[PDB]
Formats: sequence, structure tokens, C-alpha cells
Amino acid sequence: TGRPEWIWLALGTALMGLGSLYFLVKGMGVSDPDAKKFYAITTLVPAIAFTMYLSMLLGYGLTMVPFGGEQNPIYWARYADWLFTTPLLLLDLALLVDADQGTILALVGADGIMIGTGLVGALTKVYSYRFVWWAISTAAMLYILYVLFFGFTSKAESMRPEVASTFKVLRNVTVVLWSAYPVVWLIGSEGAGIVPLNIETLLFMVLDVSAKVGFGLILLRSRAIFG
Ligand SMILES: *C/C=C(C)/C=C/C=C(C)/C=C/C1=C(C)CCCC1(C)C
Repeated sequence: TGRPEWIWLALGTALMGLGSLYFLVKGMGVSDPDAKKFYAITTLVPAIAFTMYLSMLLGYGLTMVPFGGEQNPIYWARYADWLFTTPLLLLDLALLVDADQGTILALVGADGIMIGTGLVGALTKVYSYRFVWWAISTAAMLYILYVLFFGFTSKAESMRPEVASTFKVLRNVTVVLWSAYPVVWLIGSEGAGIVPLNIETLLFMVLDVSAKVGFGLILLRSRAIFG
């Protein structure tokens, strides 16, 4: 098939795989129960991403959606990855600041809406309606980020500075990275079709790897994970 974006797909597979392994290797040596909690969640995240980059590298997770007078190439495997990796990353942040169950439930629930409406949008055939779903998915994301910035940060204040300072770094990387996804979608293949798929795949790989392995490295090399 030889598509232009495959090299970016091979590179995402490689980074996710390696990252996952190292997390698994480091996770199975630790004995602290709480540290175990965090290690298992954080290793699972790039492990799911790896299997999906792999499938996409191999020709799966792609569909031609008609709109704008074109047969548009939409990588839906992406949302199958994010459906489970985005709430797991949220879970990691919540366990860190001892968020309440209702908060977690409501954050995981807003995240299901975001990915769900996002995919519906990336699958929608009436061009302008693609942006209506996109708009709702983004409002869901702004809800989640509001909660991470205003709620959590506040709770990380009952924690010790080492823990509060690790959370603020992960919160910052998360707000910066997640903010970028909706803009990539908008000017890329699912949206305006301004940025081509190969470049678009590159941006998504950089955001995904940063948000999973980048995030994981920061979290797991910290002392805040300990019970
Ligand atoms: C490992 C993956 C991460 C941290 C993915 C984050 C993905 C997002 C924040 C995605 C957001 C989207 C929107 C706000 C609207 C349009 C569609 C999405 C799903 C790309």
C-alpha cells in the first residue's frame, strides 16, 4: 500500500512499544503496592497505543469517509486507542491527588463523550456537521481540563509538595498536549484538510508519544507514586 504516513506510524509503534516495556520491566521490580497501582496503569497506556499504531501500520483502522466532494482517509483506529488511554491517564492524575470517586466518574464520563463524539464527527458525511460533533467533543475536553486545573490542583494541596509538584508538571504537560489535539483535527484530515495526512500523522505521533511515554517517564521516575 505504501502510504506517506507509514513511517510516522512505524515510529509511533516503536516508541510506544519500547516505552511500555521499560515501564513493565520497572513496574515488576517495585514492591510498594501503591507504586504498583501507578506502574500497571502507566504501562497499559502505551501498550494499548502500540497495538493500535501497529494495526494502523499494518493497514487496519483506516476508512474512506465521503465529504467535501472527496473520499477522505480517516484513521478510526485512533479513537479505539484514546477511548481507553485517555481515561487511564486521567485515572493516574486522580490517584495522585486522591480525587473523590464522583470526580473520577464524572472525568471518565466526560472523556467517553469527547472520544465518542470525536469519532462520530470524524465519521460524519455532511461536512458542516463534522464540526458540530467536533465542537461538542472539544467542550467535553475543556470540561476535563477545567477540572484538572481548578479541581485537582486544589486537592494536590492536601498532598506533600513532592506529590503536589509532580502533579503540577503532569497537569501542565496534559493541558498543553490535549489542547493541541482539537486544533490538529480541525486543520487536518478530519477537518479543513489543510494539513496533509502524512504531516497530520506526524503531529499526532508526537502528541501521543509525549502524552503517554513522556507523561509515564515523568510520573514513574517520581517518588510521589509511593504509598
Ligand atoms: C494518548 C492520547 C492522548 C493524551 C489523547 C488525547 C486526545 C485528545 C485530547 C483528543 C481530543 C479531541 C477533541 C477535543 C475533539 C476532536 C477529536 C479528538 C478526539 C481528536
